[PDB]
Amino acid sequence: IVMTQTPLSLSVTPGQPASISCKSSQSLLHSDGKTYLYWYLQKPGQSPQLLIYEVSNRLSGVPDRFSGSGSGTDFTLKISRVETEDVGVYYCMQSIQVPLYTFGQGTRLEIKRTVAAPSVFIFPPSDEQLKSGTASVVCLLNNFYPREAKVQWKVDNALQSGNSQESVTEQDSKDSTYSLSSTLTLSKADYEKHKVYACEVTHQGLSSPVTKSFNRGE
Amino acid sequence: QVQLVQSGAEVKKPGASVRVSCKASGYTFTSYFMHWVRQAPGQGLEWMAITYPGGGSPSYAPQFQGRLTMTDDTSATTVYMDLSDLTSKDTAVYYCARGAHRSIGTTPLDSWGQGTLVTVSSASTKGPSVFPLAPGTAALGCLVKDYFPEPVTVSWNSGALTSGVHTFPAVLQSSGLYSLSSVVTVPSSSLGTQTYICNVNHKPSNTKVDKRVEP
Repeated sequence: IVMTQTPLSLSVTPGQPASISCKSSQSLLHSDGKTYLYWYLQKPGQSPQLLIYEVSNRLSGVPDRFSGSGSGTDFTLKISRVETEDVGVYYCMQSIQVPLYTFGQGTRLEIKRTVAAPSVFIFPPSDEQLKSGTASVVCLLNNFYPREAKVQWKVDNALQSGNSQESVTEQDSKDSTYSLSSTLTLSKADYEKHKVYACEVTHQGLSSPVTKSFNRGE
Repeated sequence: QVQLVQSGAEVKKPGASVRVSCKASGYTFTSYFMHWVRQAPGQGLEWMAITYPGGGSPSYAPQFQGRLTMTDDTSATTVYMDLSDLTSKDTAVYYCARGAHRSIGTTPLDSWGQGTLVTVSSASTKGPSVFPLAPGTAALGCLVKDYFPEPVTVSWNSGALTSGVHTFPAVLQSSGLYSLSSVVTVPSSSLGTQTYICNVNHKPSNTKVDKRVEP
């Protein structure tokens, strides 16, 4: 049994309602009216918490802006009015038959806000790190929305690929923005063979891609 | 009041086995099902196993290929998991969770332990190197590089500096060591007088480092 959640990510202006769907590959209706589909919310850094069980039953203490529905294969979790505490990952879970229980892949709920372009910064490797034989060049995109963004590393105007990793913060509770840091790694030898290190950023709030660069050695 | 208190984080090499325990209290231990669920970093929940204490025959999600055993000790009101033949696919937070009353059903899962991180890697425990990220608004920060395993925490100026701070999720490098950055934006005017120190704590290696970040 496969559960397919939709959408993968949902942005809601606060106070607006929200809908999350979970579709099962076969009916979860146990031959008794009970349908074995539950909903959990997991907030960042926390364990999951039960929201809805057996299709539509609200767990004890769950606020009544939450509800669930669905009778066999199509299930929906609905929030009357999205308070901002509701941000997180929602999982459906089916338990029709032991030991074949499964979870959906999760839908991420985020706060919708106005478009905000990244503020970009680039950091050379420190002299201290260079002494050890590797160079980390770090690019920072501060406080942007929406989440989707593209960082392109260029060394002497040659497009880099395969030598960087990035990660993204959770949505900031105050301004609903994201931040992203990309690390380009090379050996000290490779680092010292080039001049201009450049971070090229593509975001919806930027009419043209912003590039931040430096010449190695100031 | 239900409590589910799990044992502490584990580090294992590929091929090993890991045991995680969950001490339950506040209810009749033998009248509820118990579950194990795990979550690999940044991934979804995966249901693993279920039993009921004192006379249960546990059952296991089939993808564990028989590597997973669940047991319970009713006189200690504790449930255990043992996961053998570990690989890096098993790096995850492992959760114990109370299921339904035995007269109601197996699910839902109404109470959850705090989670136990198990890291499976050939890497050995190692504190980070901390390098400066040197700067009308200045960004500065610390690159916390080449540590193992997770987690690390970072503060700025002993916690007095919280506004503008972003500490990013760690990335797992091809070396098998982690690296993360923590940054803060400050007024460019303050760079001359204000001191900025990142306080990094890597409890797995018993390491605390302070790094002053200068222009």
